[PDB]
Amino acid sequence: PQITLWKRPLVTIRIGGQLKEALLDTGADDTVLEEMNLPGKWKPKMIGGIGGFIKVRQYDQIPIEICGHKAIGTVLVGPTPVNIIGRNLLTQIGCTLNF
Amino acid sequence: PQITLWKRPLVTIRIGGQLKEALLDTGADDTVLEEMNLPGKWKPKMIGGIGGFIKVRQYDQIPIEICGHKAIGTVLVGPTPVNIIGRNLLTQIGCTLNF
Ligand SMILES: COc1ccc(S(=O)(=O)N(CC(C)C)C[C@@H](O)[C@H](Cc2ccccc2)NC(=O)[C@@H]2CN(c3cccc(C(C)=O)c3)C(=O)O2)cc1
Repeated sequence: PQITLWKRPLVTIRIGGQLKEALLDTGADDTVLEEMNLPGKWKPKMIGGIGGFIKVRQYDQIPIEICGHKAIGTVLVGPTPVNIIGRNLLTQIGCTLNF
Repeated sequence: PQITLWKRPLVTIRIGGQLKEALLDTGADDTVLEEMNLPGKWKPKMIGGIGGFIKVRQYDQIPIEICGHKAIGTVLVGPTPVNIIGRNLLTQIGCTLNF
């Protein structure tokens, strides 16, 4: 789809058979999701944002289907204010900015 | 133009004879610029992201040129690491997300 920006670019994602809303976030290097359980090994990581730095858990090679488009990659889980899809997965689903 | 997201979507902006690089950020409701002493009236505001909140100063009707495209609207000025062009201005320069 083409998505205009008069509203937040919120889409439905499927991850581990669960549906969530997440924000398509071109200003985010990394995809960060709110607290949830995912299987497999994770590694402790810290990441910065506008308000300071937070601890997250890093899960690798996680399938997410984002508004119908399949990605498999890194998902950080932690105290993000909202589920964000970052450039690491936006590139996988072919997402570009156009004007 | 079309901007892929392999790297951060940085572009040159102009705000009164300051040229700065800024993120075209679909995950940002509002435009947030690094500390600068803009003329005119402003109001204090708090905005939240990863790590928590920062205090910003909200200026209205500020003309900003983004990649040669004209915009004018609200800009929030405060202690951000990066200049962020938010949805309030992205719409004015005709920016969409596509995949
Ligand atoms: C009301 O208007 C608002 C406008 C913008 C924000 S936001 O910036 O918190 N953020 C909102 C989002 C998290 C829901 C926009 C993101 O795109 C944000 C932009 C950004 C902020 C600070 C530094 C870089 C980018 N992105 C992020 O929070 C993360 C943080 N980040 C990053 C990467 C590397 C190093 C850093 C450092 C050193 O801070 C940050 C990154 O790539 O994405 C909040 C409110």
